[PDB]
Amino acid sequence: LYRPALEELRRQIRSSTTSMTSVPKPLKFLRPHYNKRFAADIISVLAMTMSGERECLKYRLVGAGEVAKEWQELDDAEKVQREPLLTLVKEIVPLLMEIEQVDMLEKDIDENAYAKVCLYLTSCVNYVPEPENSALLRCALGVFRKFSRFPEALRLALMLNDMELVEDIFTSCKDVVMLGRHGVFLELSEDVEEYEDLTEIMSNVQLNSNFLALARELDIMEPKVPDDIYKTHLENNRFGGSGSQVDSARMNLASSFVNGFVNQDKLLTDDGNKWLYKNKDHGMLSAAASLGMILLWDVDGGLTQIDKYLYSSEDYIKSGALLACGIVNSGVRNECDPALALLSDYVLHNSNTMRLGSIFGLGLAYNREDVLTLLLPVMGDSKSSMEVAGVTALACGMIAVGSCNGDVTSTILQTIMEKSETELKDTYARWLPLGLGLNHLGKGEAIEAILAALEVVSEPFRSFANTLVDVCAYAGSGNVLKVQQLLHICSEHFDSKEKEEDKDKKEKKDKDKKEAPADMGAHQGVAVLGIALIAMGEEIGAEMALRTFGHLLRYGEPTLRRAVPLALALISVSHDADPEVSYNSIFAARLAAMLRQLAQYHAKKGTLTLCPYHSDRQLMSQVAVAGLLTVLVSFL
Amino acid sequence: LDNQIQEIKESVELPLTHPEYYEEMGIKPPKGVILYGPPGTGKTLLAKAVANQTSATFLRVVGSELIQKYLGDGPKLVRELFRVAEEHAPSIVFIDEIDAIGGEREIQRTMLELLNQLDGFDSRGDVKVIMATNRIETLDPALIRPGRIDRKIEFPLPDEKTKKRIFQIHTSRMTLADDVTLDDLIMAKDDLSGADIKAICTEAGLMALRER
Repeated sequence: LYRPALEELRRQIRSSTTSMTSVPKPLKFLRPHYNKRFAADIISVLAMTMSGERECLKYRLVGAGEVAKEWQELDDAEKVQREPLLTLVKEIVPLLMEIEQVDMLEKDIDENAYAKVCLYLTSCVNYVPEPENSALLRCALGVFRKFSRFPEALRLALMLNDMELVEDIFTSCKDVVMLGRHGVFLELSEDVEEYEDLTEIMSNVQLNSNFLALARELDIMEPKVPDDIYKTHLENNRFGGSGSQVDSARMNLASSFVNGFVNQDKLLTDDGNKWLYKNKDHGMLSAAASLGMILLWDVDGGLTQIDKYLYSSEDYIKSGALLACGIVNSGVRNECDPALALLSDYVLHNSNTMRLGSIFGLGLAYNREDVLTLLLPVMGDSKSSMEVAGVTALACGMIAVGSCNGDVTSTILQTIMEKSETELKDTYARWLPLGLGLNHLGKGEAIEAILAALEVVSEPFRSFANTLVDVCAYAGSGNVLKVQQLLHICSEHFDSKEKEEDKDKKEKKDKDKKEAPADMGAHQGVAVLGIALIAMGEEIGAEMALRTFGHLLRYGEPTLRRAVPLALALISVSHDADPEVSYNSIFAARLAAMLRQLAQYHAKKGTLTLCPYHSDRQLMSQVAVAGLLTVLVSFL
Repeated sequence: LDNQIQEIKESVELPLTHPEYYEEMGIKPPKGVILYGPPGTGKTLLAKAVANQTSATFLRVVGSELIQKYLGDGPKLVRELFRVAEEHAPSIVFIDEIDAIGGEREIQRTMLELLNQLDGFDSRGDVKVIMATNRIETLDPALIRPGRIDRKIEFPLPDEKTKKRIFQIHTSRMTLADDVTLDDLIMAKDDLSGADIKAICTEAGLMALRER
């Protein structure tokens, strides 16, 4: 008669001593019926481990309604218990999580939001695979759409890259009237896609004229620049001494680094003349663009300061002047026509260098199709200069970063066919996969790594392109199979796919930096020591990172001794000048002096901060790259 | 106490408070003071150094064990603290528990080297050094004439009020019987910086925790 009582006793003893599968059977056959200590005993821990092992055995065995009813019963029971410490992470692996969160989130906001979204977002990007993080983003868009604290939903816009989220947060943030602060980090948080989609839907309505008035340009820098000049007061002894030990036509290049990247004071900017005349061609580009780097504000002043260098008697003064016009702004787009108009030399005239500075500057200013149709004769020209396809692939890539799961269109297919057209100047095969992987950015479920793994299987040039697509195609998730695959392929004889493919470590595990320090420095492949050396410089630089810079700082090759002050300056932007004095003790070549001054003045998942150095990983070449080394936009 | 803390505060914390009397009055005491007290160990001395930690960079160095724990390193760590103190000119250097004199022949040459480096024969006023010990009689007079030229203060017997308040706070949640008095405890102990009565309250609270 009362056989559910015998089933309750049987599951009570089998659950009492030990079992793995026989425990939940009397409950799924029992249909349980009929704040206390007994209820916490048989419900809390016995139903927590019981329903947990039932959801695990049924979740891993088959893939019904009984597990849904029991799972919702445990959900409500643990909502009565009000201790969501282990219950949430236990009920994660059994959408069910959608109705779980929208069913649980009624009164408590900061507990489930801060705690659950904190440890479950960090553990969701660390351990949980990707297809569940989309449910985290949509259901978090729901429960955070019904709740306050919009900037966390703006983080959901950083991870979602959706066009409706910015509209709902602009009408909900428009109703709830800081302002300039959320506009500044609003533009900082948004990528290349949703600000042009934002500028087209807000080109339609704009709802106050203040959405393109405020959030299109001039207002991520209108609060900063005057306040940065007001609240800060820099001394002149750095320009005097550190601005006086420059010589040998290379520390003067480091002085164009100074001029460009120290702009409160504008004394070194207007310290007489002949400073650009005594410099070299690539230093004429660096100094012509330096006055563009000193003018990240004052749009009206940029035209009247760079106008002297426009259409001058020298080719590099006007080409670097148009590069300056591209660096000074990113939403004016009024300097295009005088440089973008002609574009026609077809062999080697000025408009090719003006194509460097103007296509690269416009790439910094920018799915734009007209500029790409103008870029068709650019890649079709195939100039012997490397930076043509360099700033072309990087420009169209920065135009294509953050797209809807990427694309395999005839643009990158065209640059792949024309890439494999001629196998000369392998630097093309080194920087073209940069822009290729830039177009691969933004993917969530793209098969472009297998499409490329089928289409570019060839000599290690386009196989190096293939492993570059492998680098940009693994931004980061729970895919430890690529970590053991990383360890397996790490011992390849080819000494460049180790550099890039192993260099992806700083991008893959960029968040969980606890596992980033490894034994890569203890090997004999000094290039791997360079890999860890570059991978260190992405944090505040704790005593462990500087401890790695203690051993990495002392080396004999000019490539590593030159490469250590770069990441040493990126990792630290009063322990700054002490490693510099250590460099003065190591040296006292020219590259290490120019680069150590570059650190002296460099001291004082956004693609804009990830692209310029990953493209900068090919500095070990001629000074031709140094014309692009000074115009890096990743430096805040 | 503010009296003996304002002079060391303006002494070593000088270039961050009221910058119209260091160069306008023409004082320049770039030598600091030397602290000493029979309890020492940094209880009231650290209570005098806590005011520098308000708005400034602080450096805490207690004891001379890190110099006498190597074969032949010597004053190299002191030179590292002096070069990081040179690069940290707007900071406060606090040296406590100077009991190196109280093998042994190297202590006199690393202490004389500490005197030569602390004087700054080829350096101007850039950083201030604070000296602290338990007994002033064990220290040789070599560290007195070149070292102390500005001001020295004597510290009286320990204060049973502060130690009794610390023991009362640490024994507030604890369970003590009626036969456990405080005067014999605060009287039997001597030369403790407060972390030692905190240590006997940690091993006494854990020892009482062993019985649940």
